[PDB]
Amino acid sequence: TVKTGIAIGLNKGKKVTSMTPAPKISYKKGAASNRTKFVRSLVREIAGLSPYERRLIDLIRNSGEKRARKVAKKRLGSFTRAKAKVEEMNNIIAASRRH
Amino acid sequence: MSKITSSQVREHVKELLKYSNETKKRNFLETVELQVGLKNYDPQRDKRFSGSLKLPNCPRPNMSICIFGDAFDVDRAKSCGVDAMSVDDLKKLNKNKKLIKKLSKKYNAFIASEVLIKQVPRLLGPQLSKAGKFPTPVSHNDDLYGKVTDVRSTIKFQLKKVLCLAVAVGNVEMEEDVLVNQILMSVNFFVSLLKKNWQNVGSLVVKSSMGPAFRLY
Amino acid sequence: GAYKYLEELQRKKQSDVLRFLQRVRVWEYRQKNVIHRAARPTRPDKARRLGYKAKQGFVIYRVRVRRGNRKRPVPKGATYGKPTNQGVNELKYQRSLRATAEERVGRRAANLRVLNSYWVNQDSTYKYFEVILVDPQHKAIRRDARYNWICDPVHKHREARGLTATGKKSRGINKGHKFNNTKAGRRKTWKRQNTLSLWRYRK
Amino acid sequence: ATDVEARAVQDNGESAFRTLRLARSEKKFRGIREKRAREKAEAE
Repeated sequence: TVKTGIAIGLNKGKKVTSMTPAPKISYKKGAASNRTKFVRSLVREIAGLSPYERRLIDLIRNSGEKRARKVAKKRLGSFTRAKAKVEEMNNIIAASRRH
Repeated sequence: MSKITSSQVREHVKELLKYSNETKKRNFLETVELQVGLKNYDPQRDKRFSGSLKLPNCPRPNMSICIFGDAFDVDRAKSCGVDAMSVDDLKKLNKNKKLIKKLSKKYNAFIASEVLIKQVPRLLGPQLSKAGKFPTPVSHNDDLYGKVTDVRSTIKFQLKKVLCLAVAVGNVEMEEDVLVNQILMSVNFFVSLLKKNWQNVGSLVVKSSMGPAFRLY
Repeated sequence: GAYKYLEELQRKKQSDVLRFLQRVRVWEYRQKNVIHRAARPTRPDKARRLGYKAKQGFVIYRVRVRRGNRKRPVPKGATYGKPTNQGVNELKYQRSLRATAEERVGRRAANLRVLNSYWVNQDSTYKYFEVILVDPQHKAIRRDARYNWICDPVHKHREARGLTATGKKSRGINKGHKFNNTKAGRRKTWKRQNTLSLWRYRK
Repeated sequence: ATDVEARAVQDNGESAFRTLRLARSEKKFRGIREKRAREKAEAE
């Protein structure tokens, strides 16, 4: 940051000599991990795609990433996860039924 | 044989796979030194501005010899002889017109560019014709010959929307090689128009002449 | 460990393998009695993270509860008052099915203490739960510094006072602006905010 | 403590007032002027 030192405007506020604290591990609560990558990958190829996930990749190959999202968005909760879900599908498609 | 060494599914990082670097030194089977080359799938559009064109200067050469013919006028001809094979006047266009084309590429002056225009029908097809776009005309002609001989490399987007250039020889060392791909990607990645959509670097691949290819992230 | 694979597997309920399983298992329960003792967790990873342990004193119970809305009892739908109160049929029930499930097993095993419960299956008629319980008189539990808390009398019929994890949910017990109404407890917070407080020296 | 009872007066002349007015302002048109930078960078 660095604050202007006045009480309006862009970096509004008091100039204090700053510190920057040690990072909290909760804050790394989402993070991957080698153990989880492995098990999720394994489980995936064990248990294989689910109905909506099949309708999803054919929708891609046959209609584009935009019809895919629009539907994935209804199927899942939201637009954002729909994005993530299509991307994942893409990466199934590519990594597999290609190279 | 060559196929087994590569992994199609794996996407390696620049050092791990040769790309330009170590593993493909094994891949390139041929008796002669092969060039290693770089290939992109670029999301880019039909629009002219959205095309990707500029010239990167490889830190370490292509290590191929390129014979220039360069046509210039005045103190610029004199300047030419310093770092150039075959100094040419405005008169010389008639000789190249008749038949002689013993030169890899051509570089010209702004002054020259009127005279140049006659040359273009013969030149344009091989894409030898000088253009600001592939920096072949500049009045700082002396510096620029130095760059092309050092091994400044040319980049042209296709209509196909793949972008391509040769980065080095396979034989050159791994460390050397990595520097060149890096400059080239860095140069690509900047040239990229704002007007282009999501992920400018769609795919990245390098290959040798003969061999299979491995993809880079 | 195998528990981490179990965990991830169970998150693929629509996968070919889990619905084979889901389908066979769900017919099996619907045959058995509405409340029946379970021999062992059918989800030993789920049980174990909700506090289950494989020792004497820990009991698993399986239970079925009917799905759907709460029909408002009332003779012939007659409501006898204002029209805002005339509904009988879109009326929903403030507790969850899991809570009914806990409560009915809890009364079936008055001597046990409900510890927790997890969902295991449904069809269109029932939701099925496995309920994890503890014997607070088994010495294995009465010793044990990690569990003996359950042995105390404030923990009688936790399931019945909305103090199991489901109870705390529906009671709306969370920190936040989203929980103002129901949080220090609803009825209690109303009472506070509707008490007239007069000092000796009137303020 | 944050300062001292008395101390030299230094006036470089810049209104304080007007410093605020202008500071208020830069923040106001900040996004707008960034949209003119986007729309003018685009210029073919």
